[PDB]
Amino acid sequence: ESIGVLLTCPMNPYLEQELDKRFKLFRFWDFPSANDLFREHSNSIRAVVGNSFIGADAQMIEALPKMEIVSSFSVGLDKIDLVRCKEKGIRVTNTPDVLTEDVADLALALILATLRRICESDRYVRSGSWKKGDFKLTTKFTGKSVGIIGLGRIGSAIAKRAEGFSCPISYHSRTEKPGTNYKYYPSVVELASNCQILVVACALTPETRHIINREVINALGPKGVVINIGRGLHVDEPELVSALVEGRLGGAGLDVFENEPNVPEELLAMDNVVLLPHVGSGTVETRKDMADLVLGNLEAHFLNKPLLTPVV
Repeated sequence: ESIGVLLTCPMNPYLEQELDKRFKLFRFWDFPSANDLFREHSNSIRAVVGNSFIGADAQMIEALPKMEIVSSFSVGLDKIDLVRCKEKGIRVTNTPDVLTEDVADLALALILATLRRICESDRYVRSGSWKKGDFKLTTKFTGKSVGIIGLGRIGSAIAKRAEGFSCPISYHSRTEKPGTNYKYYPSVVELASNCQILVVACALTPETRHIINREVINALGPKGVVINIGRGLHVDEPELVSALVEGRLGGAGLDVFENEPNVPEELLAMDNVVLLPHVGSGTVETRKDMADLVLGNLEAHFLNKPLLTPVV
């Protein structure tokens, strides 16, 4: 029913419209600052709907003492104080599985767009330069070694697609995953040294922050490409730009950045990089599935029914 729900940012028009219809919706951006909401409706909010941009941090959790559930429009939880949520009896839900296919599809697209210079080729035709001569030769994808940081649902989905291109697959992190034929590497530097396409597909934790640093980038080398579909903090972003400027890294296919929607100016002029505005899950089909899952978790919670996709 008309229960107080806080929407952190304009995630999705259909989700926002249903929240306004089923619940008592508070739009976080209708308040000049966060304290304008906290001072006026501290106890009015029983649910928070966030995403990868604004979630539920320690300050927000403590400023809303009546909060019962965090329903995230995301698979990632790096914007939610999960441990504090468990301490205060707050449920948290996300949207697993429903965006695996689209995010894996975007990783494979960035690999092809970087290796085959498709976005550069498109600018080549539309600028009229094809009348002068053939476009430069590019780099073959089929058969190239793909190393995946994180063999979860999305990482395993990327590997399945690369196998159709006859790609050797290796992976890294935690403990060796059972039931895979991919090559396990106990370190990222050894994974990067033995692959030409390095895919970030892990969760953002203090452990995985800046997991692609100067040392891993130097191990990747000028014949390698970084593919980041995870979080911008997975990569030491000033080091990635520096290595691309100096030729220590071949290219980069980047969907996420440190301070979105800001993208470093140096990357804008490079032909060996492909830059997308965080479109991993941004399809009509997936965003509808994510929206219906967030609504399904809120409904089940406030009806005292078992949640659909709980994390804690």
